Amino acid sequence: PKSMQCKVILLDGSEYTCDVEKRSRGQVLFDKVCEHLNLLEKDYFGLTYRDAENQKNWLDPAKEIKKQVRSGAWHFSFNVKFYPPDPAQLSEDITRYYLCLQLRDDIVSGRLPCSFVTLALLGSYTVQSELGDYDPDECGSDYISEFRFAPNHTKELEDKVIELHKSHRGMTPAEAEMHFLENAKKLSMYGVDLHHAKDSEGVEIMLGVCASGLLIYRDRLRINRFAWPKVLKISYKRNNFYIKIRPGEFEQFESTIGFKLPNHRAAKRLWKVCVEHHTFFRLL
Ligand SMILES: CC(=O)Nc1ccccc1O
Repeated sequence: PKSMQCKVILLDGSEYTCDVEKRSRGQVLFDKVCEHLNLLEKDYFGLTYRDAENQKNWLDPAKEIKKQVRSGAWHFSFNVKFYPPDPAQLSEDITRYYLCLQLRDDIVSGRLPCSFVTLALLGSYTVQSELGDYDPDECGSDYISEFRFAPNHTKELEDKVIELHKSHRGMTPAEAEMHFLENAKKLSMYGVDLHHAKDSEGVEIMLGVCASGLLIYRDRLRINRFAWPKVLKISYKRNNFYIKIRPGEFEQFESTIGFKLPNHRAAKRLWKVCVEHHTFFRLL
């Protein structure tokens, strides 16, 4: 029974290596990673791989790994797939811990924009969780943390993390992680998966996929939001992605909004992430 080596980048940046039979479905590898992580609330998470075009794809747990990675290396990342709108309702602290690690990467990467004060507050909770109570011994007037807090670090930000860290004395790691999440969950791009697209007129837009629904980021002055309930049907054809928006009370017919994606694979990927979010956040 021939087995393939799998390498998984974990949310703390470490590498997990295991073997699965070469015809294994994605669920097999995911179960091994989740067991390694002592993770029970697995429904929020998944594995990503980089395709032949170098795009992030979700590993479908129901299909063969080899029919997804195809010509590519069996190299994966462990990631949050469905960001819970209310992390306080997760049953386990260890779930909230992995969600914090993902969000720290979302922030450092610039995928999750954040004001100066929120960067410092989030950073202060991470430090409290990771190091415990503020200690002046490790912190002189010139201190710079090993922790990555932001896409661009400044001495002012490092100072503000320390000032807020001082206020968290006696906070336990679970407590600091919960505070981190109560702040992060409110950010306007929390849990938003962004896709480049063009509207029916050829104007460059971004489509965002999240728990609440679909966002079309057009102008800055113009952001259209379609709650999942308002979305009747999702479809793709060639390079195009279509949503069917319900009739408002007393209107005879649904409206169709069409988008042009860069290529057919980008359209299918957007379609699948929308279907999965629609299903997940219809049940939650
Ligand atoms: C942006 C926001 O706060 N909520 C939201 C997002 C997408 C669709 C409908 C919505 O209500």
